[PDB]
Amino acid sequence: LPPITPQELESMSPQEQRAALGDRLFLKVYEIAPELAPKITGMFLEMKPKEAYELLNDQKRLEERVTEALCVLKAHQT
Amino acid sequence: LPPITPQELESMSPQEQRAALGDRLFLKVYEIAPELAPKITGMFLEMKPKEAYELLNDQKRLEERVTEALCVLKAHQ
Amino acid sequence: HHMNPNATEFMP
Amino acid sequence: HHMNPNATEFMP
Repeated sequence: LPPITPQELESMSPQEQRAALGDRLFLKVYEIAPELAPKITGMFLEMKPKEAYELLNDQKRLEERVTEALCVLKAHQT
Repeated sequence: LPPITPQELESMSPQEQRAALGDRLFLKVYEIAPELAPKITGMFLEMKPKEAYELLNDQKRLEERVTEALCVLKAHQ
Repeated sequence: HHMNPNATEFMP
Repeated sequence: HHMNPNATEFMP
């Protein structure tokens, strides 16, 4: 999956943005947390599409956000 | 410490809010994690004041957030 | 704004 | 969403 350009993203509907961002976020999350990638991707997609798009272009910040999501999920079990 | 009312909180400066919310968050976090309470309270105080205030009146979600912060600190190792 | 553990899962 | 392990400690 080639990256989405900012021009493309603003030319898409809200639901098209979600599918394109979700697909590309899922692949990156799957490399870190393959089993929980669907749920963590769903958690990311609640953010504004500009913030979700930033994660695709900042691997350090994506990895931090995956850790944050796992910790939210771990705390939810308690 | 006595609790803050929402009317008081909205009438305080940002630094007045942080000190009032911090002192109260610290006491509650200290009962759960007395050693890491300064660090965890500092992590909490990066929230918006309305979000941090909601933790003071929701003990169950406060405990969840302490667990979350401990998890983040552990992953930082 | 805090991430939601009840969020709906995403399937590609 | 904020849970920053580098945050400054709060001392009362």
